[PDB]
Amino acid sequence: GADGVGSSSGNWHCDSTWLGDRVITTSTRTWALPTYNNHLYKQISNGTSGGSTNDNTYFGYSTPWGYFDFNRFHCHFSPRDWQRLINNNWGFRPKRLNFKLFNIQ
Amino acid sequence: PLMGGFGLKHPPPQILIKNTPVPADPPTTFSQAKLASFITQYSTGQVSVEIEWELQKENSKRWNPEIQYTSNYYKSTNVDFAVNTEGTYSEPRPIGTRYLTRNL
Repeated sequence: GADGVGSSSGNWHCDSTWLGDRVITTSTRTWALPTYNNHLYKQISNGTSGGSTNDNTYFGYSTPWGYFDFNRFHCHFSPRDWQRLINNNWGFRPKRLNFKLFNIQ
Repeated sequence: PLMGGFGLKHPPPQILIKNTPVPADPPTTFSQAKLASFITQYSTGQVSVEIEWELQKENSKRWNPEIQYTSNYYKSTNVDFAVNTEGTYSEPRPIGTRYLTRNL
């Protein structure tokens, strides 16, 4: 490894590049992961015996885990880079993605 | 140049063109004067020109959107920059070259 707390595992890349047809857009943020459910899976439900009606009844579990959601555009496109996309092009689709955690403390 | 556009120390060379004058019937008896009777004439043809431009590509980190030249979204009696009922091509307004922004 030869890494240790002495170093920074990763660098900050918020850069986006327009190359031919490809456009490669990366981001980075800062996240704070709170402890959830004192580490207990829990059954959660909402009954129709309460004020809830039959449409709002659900059943399931709430886990201590948590998940990264980048699924929205405005994550990955600065309002300028989204202007170069909608003004100059007919269509766009993704090819590959890449994902990194670093500098975890 | 004050009007704008690229000043050139050797501009594109201008082109001059003329019909070759074709004289009408000269007299039977020679005379000194030049021929003053010409055959009315005019010519037509197709002229083509390309100008190969170099574009300076734009790389800018400005966050918020730029300003852009955009056509009117509201309905109009006839399309701008395009012919009207009479067949008359009409450019409605002048179009500047400056929109994108840069740091002084």
